[PDB]
Amino acid sequence: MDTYKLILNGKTLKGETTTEAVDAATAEKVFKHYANEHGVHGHWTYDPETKTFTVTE
Repeated sequence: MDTYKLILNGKTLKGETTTEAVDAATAEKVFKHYANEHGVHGHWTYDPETKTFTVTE
């Protein structure tokens, strides 16, 4: 297991959350929904060194 982080770099929301997941693609799915729930929609990147996804508006 590991901890993954999502940074939301949104037009109105700057935010973070984390999730524990078995792999990156599992965290990704969790995060894609999370971002939509929070109305942040845009460009996705993933950085394996800090196990961090960023979604940028």
